[PDB]
Amino acid sequence: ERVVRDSLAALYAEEDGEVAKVDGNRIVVRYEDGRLVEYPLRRFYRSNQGTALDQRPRVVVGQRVRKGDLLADGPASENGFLALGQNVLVAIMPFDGYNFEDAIVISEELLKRDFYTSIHIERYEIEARDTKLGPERITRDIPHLSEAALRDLDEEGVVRIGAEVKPGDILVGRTSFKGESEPTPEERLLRSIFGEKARDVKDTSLRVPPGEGGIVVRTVRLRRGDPGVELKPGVREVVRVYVAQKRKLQVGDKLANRHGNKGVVAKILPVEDMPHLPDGTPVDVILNPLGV
Amino acid sequence: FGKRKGEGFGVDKREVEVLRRAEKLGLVTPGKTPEEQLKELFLQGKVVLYDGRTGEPIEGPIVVGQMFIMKLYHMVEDKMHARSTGPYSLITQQPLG
Amino acid sequence: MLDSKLKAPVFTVRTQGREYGEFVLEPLERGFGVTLGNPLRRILLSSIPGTAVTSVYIEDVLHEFSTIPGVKEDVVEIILNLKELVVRFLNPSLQTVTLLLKAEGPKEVKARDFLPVADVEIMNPDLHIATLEEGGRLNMEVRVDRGVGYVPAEKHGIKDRINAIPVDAVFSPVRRVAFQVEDTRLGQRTDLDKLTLRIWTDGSVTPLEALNQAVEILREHLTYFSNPQ
Amino acid sequence: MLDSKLKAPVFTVRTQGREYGEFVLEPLERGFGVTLGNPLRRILLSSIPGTAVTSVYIEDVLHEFSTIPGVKEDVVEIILNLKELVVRFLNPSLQTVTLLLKAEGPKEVKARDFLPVADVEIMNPDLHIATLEEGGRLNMEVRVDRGVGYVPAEKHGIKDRINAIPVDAVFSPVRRVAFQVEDTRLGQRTDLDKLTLRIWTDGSVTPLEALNQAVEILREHLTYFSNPQ
Amino acid sequence: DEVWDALEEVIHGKVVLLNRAPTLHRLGIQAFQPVLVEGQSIQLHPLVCEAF
Amino acid sequence: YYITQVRKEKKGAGLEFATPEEALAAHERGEVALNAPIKVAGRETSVGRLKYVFANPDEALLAVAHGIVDLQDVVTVRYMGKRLETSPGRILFARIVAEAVEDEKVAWELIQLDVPQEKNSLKDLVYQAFLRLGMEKTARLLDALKYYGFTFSTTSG
Amino acid sequence: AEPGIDKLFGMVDSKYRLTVVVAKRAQQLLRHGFKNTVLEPEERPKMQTLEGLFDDPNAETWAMKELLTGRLVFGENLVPEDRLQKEMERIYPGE
Repeated sequence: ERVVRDSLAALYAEEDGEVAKVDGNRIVVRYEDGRLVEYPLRRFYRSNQGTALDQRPRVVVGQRVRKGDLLADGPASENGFLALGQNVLVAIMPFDGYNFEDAIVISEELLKRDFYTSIHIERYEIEARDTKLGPERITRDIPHLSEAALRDLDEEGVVRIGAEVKPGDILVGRTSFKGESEPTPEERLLRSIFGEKARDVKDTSLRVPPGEGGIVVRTVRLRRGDPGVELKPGVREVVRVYVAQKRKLQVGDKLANRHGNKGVVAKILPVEDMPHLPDGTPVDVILNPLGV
Repeated sequence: FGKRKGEGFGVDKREVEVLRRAEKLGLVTPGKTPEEQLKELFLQGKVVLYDGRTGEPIEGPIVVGQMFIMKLYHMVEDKMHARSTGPYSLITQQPLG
Repeated sequence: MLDSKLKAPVFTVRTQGREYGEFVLEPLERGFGVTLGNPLRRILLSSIPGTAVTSVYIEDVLHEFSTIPGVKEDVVEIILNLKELVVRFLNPSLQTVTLLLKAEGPKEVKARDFLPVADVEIMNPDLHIATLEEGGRLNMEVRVDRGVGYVPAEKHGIKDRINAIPVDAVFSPVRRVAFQVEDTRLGQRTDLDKLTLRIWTDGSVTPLEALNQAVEILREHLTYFSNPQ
Repeated sequence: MLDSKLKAPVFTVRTQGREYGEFVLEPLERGFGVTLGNPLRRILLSSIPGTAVTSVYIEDVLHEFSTIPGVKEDVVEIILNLKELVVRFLNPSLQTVTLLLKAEGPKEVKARDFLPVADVEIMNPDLHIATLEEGGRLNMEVRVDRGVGYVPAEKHGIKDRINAIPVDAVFSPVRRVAFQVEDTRLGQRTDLDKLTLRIWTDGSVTPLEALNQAVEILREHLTYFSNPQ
Repeated sequence: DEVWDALEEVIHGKVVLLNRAPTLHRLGIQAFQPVLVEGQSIQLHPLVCEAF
Repeated sequence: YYITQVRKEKKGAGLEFATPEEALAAHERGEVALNAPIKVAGRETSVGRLKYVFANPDEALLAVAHGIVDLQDVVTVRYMGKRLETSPGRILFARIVAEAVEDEKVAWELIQLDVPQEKNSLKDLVYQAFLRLGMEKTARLLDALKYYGFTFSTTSG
Repeated sequence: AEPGIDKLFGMVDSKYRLTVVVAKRAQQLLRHGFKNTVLEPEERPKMQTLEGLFDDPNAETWAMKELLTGRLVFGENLVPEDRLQKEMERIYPGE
């Protein structure tokens, strides 16, 4: 309790009052002294190590608050209490090796319910350098073979909001100039056989790396007419794309209890067949005794 | 277990096979009725679980409960890396990405 | 009939609504409550068809991580509060149906708000969706699909309108199942297995229709043991 | 039929002698191998009627723990060899057939010395029961029944003659029932099991014969869920 | 998804090596015949964890 | 381990059965009463070892399936040419390996089913399996142990 | 593990020669086309999307299944250095 209020995350209420407005973004509280402050709430802001800091109001419309009581829960505050996980029923015995040394089994059910989901955010970036071989454009053009891969790009250049960029997809379009300083013989005849007139440029477009990439969420740009920024020399403009994903609980992840049972998930079991209680209730996790 | 006597049922033909292997073990006082046999076995913290695959039980009480399990954060290292071929340093000609 | 066959399990049921039901079935030969309480408990928990929110759409929303201005919830606390919803189609041909809704003002939109569809009965009348303040606009479409099992949204990813958003979706109606092979007594030999099932459920499908489809699939499966090779 | 349907279970068989048989079956949906396996297993060892020496009476022997003069074996070792005997009866009218035997002098009594009863045949001919010597007398009766499974002597304590001794009831023709659910791959999805169960049988009923018998009982059992009470 | 059935072939018979963090002895790098799996995770065998 | 073991229990009535005849009667019935256990100190044979005697190695196991015999309970069982006194479980283990290397006669020259299988005993069953038997076949036993190993253990409770 | 690896290890004076044999034998099995095999007709190497392995899967799953059956011959300096490849290229077609 003293952790969520002191660690700043959950937005408390100063002086007593009633709740006036309640957006998913603002909680203009009404103080019983004619005052009504607007309490902005970071929607889905990015953390330094990527986790999220999305806040959520916990007060109805027209409520008479108690000085010092959460109006909105911080990131992991259930309700003013430092909540960094879930209470799952744990059975503790050995399973056909699935929990072999220090590995844990997770009841598929746990995901049927949006339990262990986490919302992480990755920030992809890229620059339009001014190379002496010519200025690196940032157009919606990818020279060689398709348009089927241009959809998401939508707007000329940057990718359109709400587009699940599958790993390997174009996140932003960019063009650099091919040769170190010269064209090429074999590649001269070639391009001519099928249309010598071809953008003798290159595709150095910022793509998502092997691993993952989800649904875009926000894109920044600092092109010409720089407001109050400090781009760097060699940089014509810096385009930012923010991608976010719901990372459910898949094998490989390491869930752990505040005592040390530092383990990693090795098998998601379909509820169908995992240890069940005399009545209808099964267990969600399972733990080896050999470690205690 | 209170609701058991109410909802309309009693201890399985499974809910006892366990108790024997329990009394033989040495957890539940022999003689004492099944009913009071499970409590003494519940108050040790364990309960009679059945295998979700065979319907048959797990010969022997298996302590269960509610533990607070947090999900630990991933480092860039945990990410899986796979490199067939790729970039190569300038000086030191040893691969890199 | 008089004996043995007239001693054949007396199938009795017990149901109020479609949310619950117990199914005694005694007597039974030594260790059958197991040999039947289980296979079933399994098939029931996954292999029965239902229907859940598949794809959602929001008036002025782009991505599933935005915040409709005027609504208390986040879009990620609205499409998660939909999975709680339970519809009950009426005829096979309804693999899919879409339920609109158009509200405003300071009201607590409830599942009773969805603009009605023939063939479909929302048994979830009081489930809370969102909370609109003064001057809110929560216009939203919501697809409902019939299916089976559990399939990550990420797994199907259906796009009605480009701005639409998919949601994870469990299809099993059954919400619990168990069995208790209590030894029943009836004169000649007391090793009487009194099997009795008890299936809970969202309502989408009754308990008795369930314990039927169940025992049907399994009868439909014991069939693949005919032509050796 | 072509794809998914004709992608129905490939019931492969391999039956060696009247003892070994390996029945394969796949593909099957997630966790189904493990759903059918077990039942057939708890069944093949619990509801399969058979024949076996349950009751044995001796000439002058009144107690279970003794020895007979001119008899190498002992009262608990001879009635043991009988537990290894395998016979057979024709129609339902038979429920218990007491076999007769009486030998003397230098002879090695075997399951062939009994008097050939009509509706009953001994699948166990050259079964060695004992080795007689001079001055050694032996005359016994062996009540053969038709139960299901393994019944403890104490459990029933037969009561033919007043000096008779119970025999542990070994009514399951099958010696053991093994099964495994290895993983298999067929197209898009690979999370499919490959249910395989091997069955050991004394020769009373063919392994494959037992199967059919098995699945039957389990099927004729699902109808038990029919008259709502 | 048709390609995936080719990788399923370009690995038949073949093997790959797996080295532990601090390789302490020959036994710290062991061959293994690959089986194609699902996930961001190499699946090992209980009996070998004793080696590495 | 678990599977290969033998329980021990109560001792009220002074028993050392290996001698008297009325040490079976009033004693066996006493097992029917609340005085004589199935795992009792009468050195030679406890009443439990008198109750069940199984012909073929198999019978030794159906008895466990049918609620008649624990795997950790002392029992009399006749294997290959000898009246053996061992738990039904030790007679199982004796087979797992015996099947990991079909040769059922050598598959007995190297296993000490005289005690619980710790980690040091097996290690041996193996080193010795490797030496005697074959290397390939051995690995077969090695998972053959990695199976039941991971099996019983879960129902072990 | 590997079928008859025991005999394999048991047919050479050095665990290391059995390693050299198969590899080098694996070479010429692909090199000179997949038909330098001392066995084939019936029961020999086979994969499973069809029975395909009859053509060209793992070169050394052959070199190993060949040597197991006493058909091959290897020594310290059995057959001359240059003419060996010459004739072997003469008898086996498939390029």
